[PDB]
Amino acid sequence: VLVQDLLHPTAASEARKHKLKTLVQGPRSYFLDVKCPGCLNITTVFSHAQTAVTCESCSTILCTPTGGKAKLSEGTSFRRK
Amino acid sequence: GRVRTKTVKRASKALIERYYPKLTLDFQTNKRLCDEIATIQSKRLRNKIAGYTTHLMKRIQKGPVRGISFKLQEEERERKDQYVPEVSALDLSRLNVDNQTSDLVKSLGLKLPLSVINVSA
Amino acid sequence: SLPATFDLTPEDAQLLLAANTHLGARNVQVHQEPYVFNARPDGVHVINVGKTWEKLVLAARIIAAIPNPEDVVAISSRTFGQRAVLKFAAHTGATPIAGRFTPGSFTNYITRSFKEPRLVIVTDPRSDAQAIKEASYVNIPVIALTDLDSPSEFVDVAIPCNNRGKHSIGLIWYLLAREVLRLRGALVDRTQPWSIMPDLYFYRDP
Amino acid sequence: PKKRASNGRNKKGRGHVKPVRCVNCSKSIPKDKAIKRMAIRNIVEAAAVRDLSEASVYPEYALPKTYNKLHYCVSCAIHARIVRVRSREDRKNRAPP
Amino acid sequence: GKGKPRGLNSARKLRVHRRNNRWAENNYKKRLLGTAFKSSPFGGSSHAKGIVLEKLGIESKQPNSAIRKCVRVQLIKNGKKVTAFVPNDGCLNFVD
Amino acid sequence: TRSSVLADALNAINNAEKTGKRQVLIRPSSKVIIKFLQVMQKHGYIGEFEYIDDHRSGKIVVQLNGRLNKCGVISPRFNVKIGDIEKWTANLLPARQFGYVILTTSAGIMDHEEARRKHVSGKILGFVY
Amino acid sequence: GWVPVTKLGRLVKAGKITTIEEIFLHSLPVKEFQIIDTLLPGLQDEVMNIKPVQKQTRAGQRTRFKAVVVVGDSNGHVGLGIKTAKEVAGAIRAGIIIAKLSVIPIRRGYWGTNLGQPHSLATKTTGKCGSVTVRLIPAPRGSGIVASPAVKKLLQLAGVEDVYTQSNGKTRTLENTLKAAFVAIGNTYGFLTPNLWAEQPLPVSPLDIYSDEASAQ
Amino acid sequence: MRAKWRKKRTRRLKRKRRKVRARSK
Amino acid sequence: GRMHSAGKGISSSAIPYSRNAPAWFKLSSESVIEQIVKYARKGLTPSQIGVLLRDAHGVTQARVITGNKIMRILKSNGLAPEIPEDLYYLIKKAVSVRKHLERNRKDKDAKFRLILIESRIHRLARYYRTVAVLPPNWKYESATASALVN
Amino acid sequence: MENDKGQLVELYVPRKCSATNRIIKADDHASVQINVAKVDEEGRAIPGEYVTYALSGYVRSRGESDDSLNRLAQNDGLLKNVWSYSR
RNA sequence: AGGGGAUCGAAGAUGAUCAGAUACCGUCGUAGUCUUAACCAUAAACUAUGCCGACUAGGGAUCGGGUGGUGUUUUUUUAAUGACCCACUCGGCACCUUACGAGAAAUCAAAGUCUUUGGGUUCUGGGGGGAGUAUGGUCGCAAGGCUGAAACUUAAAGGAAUUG
Repeated sequence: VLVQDLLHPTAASEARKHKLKTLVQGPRSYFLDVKCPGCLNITTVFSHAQTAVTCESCSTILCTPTGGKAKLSEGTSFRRK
Repeated sequence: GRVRTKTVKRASKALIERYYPKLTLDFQTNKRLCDEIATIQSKRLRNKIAGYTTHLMKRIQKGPVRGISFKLQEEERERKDQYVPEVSALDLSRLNVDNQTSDLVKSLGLKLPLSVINVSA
Repeated sequence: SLPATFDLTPEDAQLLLAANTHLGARNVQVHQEPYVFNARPDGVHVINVGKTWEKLVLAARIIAAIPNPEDVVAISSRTFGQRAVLKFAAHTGATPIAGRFTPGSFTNYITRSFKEPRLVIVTDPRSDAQAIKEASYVNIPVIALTDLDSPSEFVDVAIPCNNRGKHSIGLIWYLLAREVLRLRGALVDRTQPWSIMPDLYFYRDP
Repeated sequence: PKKRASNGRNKKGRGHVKPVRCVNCSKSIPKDKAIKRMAIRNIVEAAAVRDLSEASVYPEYALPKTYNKLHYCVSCAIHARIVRVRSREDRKNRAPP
Repeated sequence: GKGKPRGLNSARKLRVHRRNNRWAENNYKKRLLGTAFKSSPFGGSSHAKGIVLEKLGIESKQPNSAIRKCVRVQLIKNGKKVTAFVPNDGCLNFVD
Repeated sequence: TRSSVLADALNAINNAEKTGKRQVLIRPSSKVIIKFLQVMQKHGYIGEFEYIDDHRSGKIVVQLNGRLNKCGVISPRFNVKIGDIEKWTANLLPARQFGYVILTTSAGIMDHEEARRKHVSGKILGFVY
Repeated sequence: GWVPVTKLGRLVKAGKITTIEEIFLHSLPVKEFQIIDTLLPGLQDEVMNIKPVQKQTRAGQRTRFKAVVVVGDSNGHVGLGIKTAKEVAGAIRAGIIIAKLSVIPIRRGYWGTNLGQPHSLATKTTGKCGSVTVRLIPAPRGSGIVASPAVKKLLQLAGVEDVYTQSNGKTRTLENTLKAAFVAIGNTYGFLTPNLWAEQPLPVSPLDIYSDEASAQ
Repeated sequence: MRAKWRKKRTRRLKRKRRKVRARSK
Repeated sequence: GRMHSAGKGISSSAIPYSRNAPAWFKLSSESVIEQIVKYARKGLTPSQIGVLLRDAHGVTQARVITGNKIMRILKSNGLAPEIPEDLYYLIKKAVSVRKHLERNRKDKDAKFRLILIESRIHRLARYYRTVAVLPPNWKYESATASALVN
Repeated sequence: MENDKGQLVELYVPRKCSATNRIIKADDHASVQINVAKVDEEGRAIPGEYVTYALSGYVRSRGESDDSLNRLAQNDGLLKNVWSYSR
């Protein structure tokens, strides 16, 4: 329709479009504060965690890498950050 | 096969749209008035005109058919065309839409009696 | 400016809800995308009637701008809106072409059905596409009652309305005939409605 | 000139698919270019089903159905009425009827 | 784009593309190979004297049909026999 | 690859005005094309344009008022003399009355009317009319 | 006499429209040659070529004649009409008619200084149908109509005084050459120049205001 | 002819000329 | 793109606009560099160091947290390798193909892949020779590369 | 368009499109001018007061004139909120 | 060069057809078709559309991957979990409609952004024949490949569409 405001686009369209083709290019990823029942420490895990993680105090599994964002464990609590 | 050719289709268009008040549904009398409304050279052709004329008048009386428009249907259409009421439908009898129709009032400085009810998301 | 008497009262919103004008086609073209609120889980897209009514105000404000009502043209081709076009012609000048368009009506001056329009209004550009292309030769503005999937080439005023429910096309002619009649004259104030139902505009079998 | 946009075949991004043989004259043709007909028909003839069920020792019969995938070259398919030479505006159609 | 070197230091490629594609005319090729001096009975000349050897009746190409009374002449400046045409109606009573 | 970001700027500008668009997005926003568009801005061929400053050289958004009918480049930047300026204007520009051919010059990026007035020459960046 | 059939013909015969400049202002579509006849009384005609084209039939070749007609006053109006008719007189007399219906104005402008009356085109303009790309180039005064013997007659009736033409393609095709120069005549207004940059009040059409008497029923 | 069998008569001519040339040389 | 391929893929990572450290981070520029050092004493590629930073810890990037990048820190601290990791893995890829060729001689596709890897090595080695990262007159000798890459 | 001494010489000043600022051609039979009436009290308009828009045949051929009339409604007050600047 | 060698099958044998038939059709049938070690480097090797890059128009599928759903389905009927549906997204093979545009047109979303002529870059062509010929050089075991003329001849050859 030849008239768009390309300076303040709608956030629905920002979530629709690609993470590179966004007007301000930036990530769609995030970090998580993940708590395991076998440890008291807090661990910052990436959403696309990309590598199996052990804890600083104990040997346990809390993520499983895949093609996109990794699958968190069933018996493990998580919080966004 | 007794289909009717273009000359007796076209002339039976013409004298029906021009002489429908003078026309009568009976074949034996519209045949005789074809002589006084038009100069048909041959008697057999005049029978072909009048037979299709009483066929089409038989079709006109069971509701009007497009392609034919005589004088009476014009003023009948004009009687339909002068349909005016004292008052019409949409009125201030009670905008029942979402907040965009509130922005119809708010943004450019108007004062309209809104009853804003948003659509289901 | 706009006076305060142009409220979309819930009595005519109930008419739009009865005519099923708000819900429409299954897919939306890019020139009808701002006329859509959102999507539904069953797949039927919705049309906001407030912007439909405001475009109907604009279309009526162009029809009533021409001093002659006889050189305004209403176009229908399918049986779904023949009676609504003829009843639109029944209150204003608004010369109709209901049924076959017989191309050569805006050009080709030797035609008996040749006309001299200053504005055309069509039921839909999809079914009346020959009238749209012929009006693009004479410099005629086009007011189109567009669907979402309806192409909108060579049209100028698009009113988004449903064309699947029977009462939807009749009501969108009925409100447009209402608003052109108010803007011309010979109507009393907007405190009370029409005496009978809008069933006189809709197509009936037979 | 180019008679068809997809030249006579269904081949985009391949270069070579496989060769296949015609069922009428055994002409080496590409598989996508071959006119394929899933010839699905019953074994028995419908004017003989009455006498076959008359002679059947089984109270109910399955009444079977043989299958074939007739691969045709263009010369054989036109000669054996499989496809027709259509109009220029009718070549763009792709529906089976 | 448009299939040629456009850049500011590409005058070498523009020279060599033009000097190699100029070998496809007829006039430039005849000028540079010197075919008029080498392979032509006229050694860079518009006229050349010669001696009549025989009179040859040459039938023209159809749809014309005429014996044109051609003459075969040995040329002097190199020694090549040419076939020559005599203008107007005949003149074989005017040349022997 | 993008061998000339000014050429990819003015091509999308030309595609916008041929489509008739009121705005266009231009990548990847060099200061050469910012100063090129400032020459266009001070003559009124386009509207006020917005430079979105990312940390990846960014992008700009250009407002077009429809006055610009053709904005071409001359690629590469040929070395032009003073007498060759009026040779190039007869070919690039449709009329002697209007139209500008834009030079890059050690005095700055400016059009040929200003460069002829101050009597200096440079390399042709492009042209507008 | 002549009875009008279009509303533009009614306005022209009634004298409500005084000149064709209002017609070209609102881009009014002409459908009657008597509109151009009675509103341009000084319109002269010219027959450029008579090309006999023929159709192979079972009888052999049946031949029609294609006439290209250039009309126009030298005050800045020119029209081109091509008609294929069975006889040369009918093709000429109907090619004249379509050339009246296809009258378009030409933008006569200035090469250098804006001195007196305009002499040349205000811009260079491209027209192309077929391979024929005619490039009309503005010229200084006294340059003459540097053109083909057909394009020069097209530009003489267009009323320009000095102009350069750069015609490429198979320009021996005469009807494509004249139509391409006709297109290049028409796009002179369509090209936009900074001296027209001022916004206008957008005047109303004569058909909108003279609705009380035009096409009276 | 096709461009295949003009080429074939060419190649058989070239084969014959090559054998004749090697016979003389 | 895709120097030796027909692909047009744009799969990459776009770090945010914030050049300063995020508010959810807790470590400092003098507390993550020892994790950089001890992971480098564990003999890992800097491509894997940044993965272990981003995954096991909240260390997003070395540039956004510290004032220097990972290989910049390793060269400053003295744990810079002999060859860069891009050239290391390309030569490692080439040796793996070259070991495959004497057991599969008729693997002509894998034979063609060798020239693709050899050309990628030699362009990258030409670049490193221009910026003096590798020593000058350095050749990929095509025989004793396994001394360099184990 | 004027000469050296004023006295504007022309045939006619060409019109321009309201949507894309393109000059309306003389042969532009797809280019249309739309007049829209000005309204007054009690839902009744007046004759002779009209807002004039010109739309080019190119914009109508692109199928984009509907939102173009929407934008030319918003910038003067014909419709209050029908065209979103951000989309 | 060696192994293998079932079918099909150049050559060849015939038997028919036909005026002839050493071609089509029939039955055999050698090389070949398979492999391994070497050669050749040609194809209507074609999307007859170089490669890289940007922009312009909409749509709906589909391949692969990824994101989101208080969506469905599977032993337990939101608890151990893949496929499907919808909204997207990137990359691909492409397709359909319209062409603003382009083109000689067929057609093309690229063959568009090309007389309002310049994004970068490589190769090729200059009327048809002669002719991809002769010669020379190089490569090859050879067949042949790559480069590659001229003399002479001709006013047309050719492309796309229209009617008969």
